[PDB]
Amino acid sequence: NSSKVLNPNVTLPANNLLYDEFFVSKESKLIEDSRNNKLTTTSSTLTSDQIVVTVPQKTFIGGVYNSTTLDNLDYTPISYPLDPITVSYSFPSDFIVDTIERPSLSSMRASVFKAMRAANFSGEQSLAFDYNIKQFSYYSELKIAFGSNVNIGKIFSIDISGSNNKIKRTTGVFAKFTQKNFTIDMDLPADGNIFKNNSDLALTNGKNPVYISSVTYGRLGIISIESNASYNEVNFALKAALTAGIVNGSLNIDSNSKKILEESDLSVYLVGGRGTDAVQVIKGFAGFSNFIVNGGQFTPEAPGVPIYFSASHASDNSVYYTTFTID
Ligand SMILES: [Ca+2]
Ligand code: NA
Repeated sequence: NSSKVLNPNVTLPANNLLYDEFFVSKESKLIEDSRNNKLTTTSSTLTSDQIVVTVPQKTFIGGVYNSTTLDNLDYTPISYPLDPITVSYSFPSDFIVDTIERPSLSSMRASVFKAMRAANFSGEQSLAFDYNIKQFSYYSELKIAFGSNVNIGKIFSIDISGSNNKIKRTTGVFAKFTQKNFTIDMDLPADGNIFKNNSDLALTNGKNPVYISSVTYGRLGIISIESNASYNEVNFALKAALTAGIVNGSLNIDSNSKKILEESDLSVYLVGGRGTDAVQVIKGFAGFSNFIVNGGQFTPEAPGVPIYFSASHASDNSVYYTTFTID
């Protein structure tokens, strides 16, 4: 009859939307190999189809939400029954397929455990973090790292309304850094309509339904640094932390870089920290260091958590995205 999609366009007060620098780890490269074997990206316009997890209990493959309710963390569900889904797990060294009869958080967890147990693993996990680094001046620019128009002030419990959106120190740097275990991808619906009773699609008119069609597991951080050191000094120090050796539980970072980060105003949004399924926001280098140091091997019992996801429109199965623009 007709397919309507709503894909947000968000203007940011940045001069550039693309990361200044980035590093891709072997494991993340190999996962994409497995995905492929089996977008506008300019400084002034950037399409984002990856959304960092903000509501862990609702972020499971096959979940269906009103797309206009994601940015404020409401995630209003659309609860009509779904057809069973077919999902593929792309690992660094394997590709595993499963069927989930009734998409739910518990069903995803059970499927993940089964896939982790079945998967072939080759060589040793390197534990290197991927990282993506960008200078910033306004806290709203961190929406880039989250991949969507989230409320940065509420996530980080900071007042950035009005003139407080601007950093107070000389230099601002943020980064997104990840250790990826695997990516789950949902097959397109067999009959073109995710709903078990296809006529329920028409009942979702006006509810802007999107379904979670890809979920990546691992651990993730988004760090914000405000410092009176220079961009090059902060950026070097940040990379030194992210790439430092870990010896008997100690981050073997050079002393000057540690001092820069300790002296800075440093917050990290963490998904997949040890012990918790919740997201955490920490302040200070010590908590950042602890997260890096304890980022260990993935196992079936400790597979990480959902760290980011993609969604698709139920009307036509196209990918849901945010377009970021400058000015
Ligand atoms: Ca159907
Ligand atoms: Na390094």
